[PDB]
Amino acid sequence: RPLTVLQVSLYHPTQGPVAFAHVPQQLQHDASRLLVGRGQNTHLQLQLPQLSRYHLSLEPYLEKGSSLLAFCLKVLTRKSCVWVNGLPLRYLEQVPLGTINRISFSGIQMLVRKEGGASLETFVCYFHLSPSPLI
Amino acid sequence: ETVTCLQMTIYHPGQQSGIFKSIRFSSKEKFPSIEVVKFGRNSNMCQYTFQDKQVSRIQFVLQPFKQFNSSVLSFEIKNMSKKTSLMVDNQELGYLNKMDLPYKCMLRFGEYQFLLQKEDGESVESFETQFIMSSRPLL
Ligand SMILES: C[C@@H](O)CC[C@@H](C)O
Repeated sequence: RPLTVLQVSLYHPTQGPVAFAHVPQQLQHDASRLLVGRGQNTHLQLQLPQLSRYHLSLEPYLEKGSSLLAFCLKVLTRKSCVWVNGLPLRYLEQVPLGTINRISFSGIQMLVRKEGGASLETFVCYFHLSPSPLI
Repeated sequence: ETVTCLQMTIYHPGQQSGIFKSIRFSSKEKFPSIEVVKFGRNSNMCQYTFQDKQVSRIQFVLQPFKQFNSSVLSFEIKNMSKKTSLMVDNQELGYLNKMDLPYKCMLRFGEYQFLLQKEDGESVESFETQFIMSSRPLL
């Protein structure tokens, strides 16, 4: 596997077509943080008025002794909490991602499945729009 | 509300040649706490740039965050350079290695010496940087 892959599934119970209208099929990202929110300057733009312009970020990094990228999810919104694997995170709090991640925020359900790959400079996300609940 | 300040005293043995010429000294600069502050050679990628071909286009970044059960602003530092290790006191950060910044610490990368001192403030939405000159080496 040349790149770490994040398989991302998204769900919203009532606003899918508008909320996900700008979600691409995939994004290949570098070693900078990946921004998620309703703003135009985000990498994953989700068009929900309850989101902040910058709502959360995914940061790739390396632990000492590791040959595989880790990912740190940090909350950027002041408005609400982001549940990550059972922990309700609030502004500027953060946790690392595991292999399967259940993330909910402002009605959006998001699953992130991480498959490790070799690159330490690049990763790719694939986005699936689920008609049915994920969590 | 008071604002957390990162006071960075910076030194380079060749600084008289203009290494820090784009840095404004002793002037606080305010950033949203959702910003990431980057240091490096490339002015399109970094808020703070050094006039130095030895400096990577992005050398390191400051990542503001909050510990659980804490009301103060912490900062990770992360090395972005593939070629140049970043020393935080005696801890060596390789490429994409990060760590929490102590309240007082010495940063070293190449010939650069930075003394970083964090002064907590009560604002959670903002923080400030401040740069201090040193005519003589810090280390
Ligand atoms: C005792 C517990 O309920 C609160 C502890 C403080 C440190 O947050």
